[PDB]
Amino acid sequence: YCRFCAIGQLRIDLIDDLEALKRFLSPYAKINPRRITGNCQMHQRHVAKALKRARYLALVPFVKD
Amino acid sequence: NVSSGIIHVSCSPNNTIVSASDPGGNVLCWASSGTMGFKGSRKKTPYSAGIAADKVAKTVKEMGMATVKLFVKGTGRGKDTAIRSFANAGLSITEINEKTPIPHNGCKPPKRPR
Amino acid sequence: RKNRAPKRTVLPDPVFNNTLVTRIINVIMEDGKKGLAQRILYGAFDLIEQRTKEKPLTVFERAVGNVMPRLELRVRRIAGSNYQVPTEVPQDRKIALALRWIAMFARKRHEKTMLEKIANEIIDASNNTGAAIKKKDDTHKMAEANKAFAHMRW
Amino acid sequence: IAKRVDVAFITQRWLGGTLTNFKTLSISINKLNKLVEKQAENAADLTKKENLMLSREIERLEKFFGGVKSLKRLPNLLIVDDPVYEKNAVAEANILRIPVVALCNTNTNPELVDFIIPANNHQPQSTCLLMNLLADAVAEAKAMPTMFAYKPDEEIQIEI
Amino acid sequence: EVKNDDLELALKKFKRVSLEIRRLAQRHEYHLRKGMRLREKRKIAQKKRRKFR
RNA sequence: UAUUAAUCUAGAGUGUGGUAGGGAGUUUUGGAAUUUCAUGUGGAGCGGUGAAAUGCGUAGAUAUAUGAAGGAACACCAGUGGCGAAGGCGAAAACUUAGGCCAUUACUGACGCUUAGGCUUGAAAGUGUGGGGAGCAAAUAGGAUUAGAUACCCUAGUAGUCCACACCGUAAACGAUAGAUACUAGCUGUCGGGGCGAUCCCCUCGGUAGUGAAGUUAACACAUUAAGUAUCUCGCCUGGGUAGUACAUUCGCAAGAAUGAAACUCAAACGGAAUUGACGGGGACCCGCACAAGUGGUGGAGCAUGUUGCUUAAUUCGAC
Repeated sequence: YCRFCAIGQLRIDLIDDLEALKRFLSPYAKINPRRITGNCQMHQRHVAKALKRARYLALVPFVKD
Repeated sequence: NVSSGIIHVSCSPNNTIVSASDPGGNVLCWASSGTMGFKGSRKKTPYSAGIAADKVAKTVKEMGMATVKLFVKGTGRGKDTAIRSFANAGLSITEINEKTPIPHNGCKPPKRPR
Repeated sequence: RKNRAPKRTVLPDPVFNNTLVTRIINVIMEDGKKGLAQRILYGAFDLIEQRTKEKPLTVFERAVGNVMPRLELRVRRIAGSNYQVPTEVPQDRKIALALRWIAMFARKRHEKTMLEKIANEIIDASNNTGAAIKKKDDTHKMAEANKAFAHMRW
Repeated sequence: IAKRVDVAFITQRWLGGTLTNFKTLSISINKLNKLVEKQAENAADLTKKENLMLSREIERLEKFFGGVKSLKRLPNLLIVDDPVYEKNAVAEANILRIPVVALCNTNTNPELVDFIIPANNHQPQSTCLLMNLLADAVAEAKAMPTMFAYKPDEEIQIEI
Repeated sequence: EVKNDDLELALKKFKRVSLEIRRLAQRHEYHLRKGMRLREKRKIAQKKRRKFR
């Protein structure tokens, strides 16, 4: 699960945290639900919005490779 | 042609299609389930899907290719029967390229059967 | 619905000690007795031994082993357009079907010598020509055609 | 307790339709008596399957209701080691108004009986001294051994 | 999947990958009520939950 | 009880700090889809249900790849999750705005409840306008079972759709449950904060599914996430059909908004919950040559008796 919940910051943003993203993201470029990611609920929405931005940012593909 | 061209295999439950395209995009042969006279219900069976698979095989088994990518479009069983036919002929696979263009919400889908 | 019911076979002859031969004799027998069956068997065996020079036991076991089928078509209903799923045959059923095929193709025909009828039946079952080998071929062909039906169970 | 100080007991408990109505248990004790008297004659002389059937009826007696052999009435006090384990022994006894002693462990009111005992027996080290102290609190009446009432005797043992 | 060359390992994962692709394509290949369109996913999740807590 | 001056602050918020969320009006791009058009290939098919046909293709269709493009909305992200006036909220981003939640030993001095009247939005379908129409699409055209297939099956296919103005005003808008005040066991957990504390476990308050005792009840069952208890107001129902029928009202280009009978009938509500049955194109279940396998066997003949039929005095009569 995320280091952010283990340190305390109550938010995350795309500072190229791709490493931990690869733990939350399957190699299929699809966002696993809250169960796999391990966030509580708040860092869950934070990583959700970050992954969606990365989709928009082209950091992560939607499905196209 | 080159040892690694393109094989577009659009696997659909109804009349799976397949065609060997050049890297520039020019085909060399093609087939679809029911090519040998099975268009109807019996093309949708794995028998005619495998028939089309082996037809495009025998039209591509002599192209310099020994390991070829599978550009499977859609999700079904034409992929599995094509891989089985290729493996029974001694030709290995490099990757199952899932070529499904996942719906990005463009054209309106056809409505469900009433 | 019964899942297990033990079968039974009958006592062999004290010359060759084979249950298969008395089973085939007792299924091709007519009028209840072995008498005319014994006469027809003696005639068929003479007409066999005058040709196809080979040990009778070896030729008979070759015929019986090659006759045996490989598949079984137990009906299965889709509840729409029903499509059946093939199954397997136990060895006792294999032998039983073999002998019953021999009986039904050796009982009634329109050629002259029935002695020769059973003679030709045995010899052309031995030489792998189509008499009951085609049964194995078609029971394999049906399973080949039922490959899609046996793929998914409903 | 049954092998040291007892007047009547039941193997597990009442199975229902047996406590608030002892007719089904008076006939049970009478049929036990008559079954012993009748089976005293059965000596494998008619059918061995049938004498095994009779021994199995005896076995079912010990399992379901082997304890009801000497109780000819309805007991004035009924021990309940758990209100969630003695459904019939609590419910049928509470249909009438006989005094009842029960425990209360984790999920019930302590006021469902006459005298209140919040003690427990699920713990391995509890039921030992609990049962010994309950037994030796009544065993003195019948001029029978009493070794846990004020004596330093005690047990520290796991459940077995 | 994207890769498959193992004899017996990758096929089992490919099965669930194909199932996931089918579930994802069975909501936009044909237009329908969004009610059942989300109810299918919710029921799949609920069935997967209670079977293995 | 309305209360006077002062009032008391325990509420309404509000000084302040922390503060999470798909809250939202507004504005941006990105992913690609989709089908085409320039491009070439290529040999023989496409369409599909239970099976096919309607319907497409050598004058090059399938399929193909990049280039370029129209409308169009954003797989997953989607939870003992949160934010939500309802309706709802998720490719993102941000302007703005709203609601909070936790805590403030605090203030006006309780300054608030419902809502006549007034105000507001309102899923979605659809409408005039201007534009767009990518895509599917009713009605259906044609075709498949058919006794009918009009509903259910397939293709061709336009209204429709779509962007904004104006009109939409209803939904099974529900929590089958309008609220507001005050109070009331718990628990597995979990969410937002105050958090000691790798995260934690652990809690404080609000929330999020269930739980079961009181309580509640026609029963369903609810139960501190009441169908529990008391305080204040707006909406409704007095048996059913009639009965939303007719008039009329206000607005809406109209569909619709609300509203509502009479006459009559019946003595009942397709009135509800609950018990087992029948029941199913719902499942678990054990069973008998009943099937699965076969011998023979009748519908097959010589045929003989037997049924109907007929004839007739009855071709008795009953038996199906």
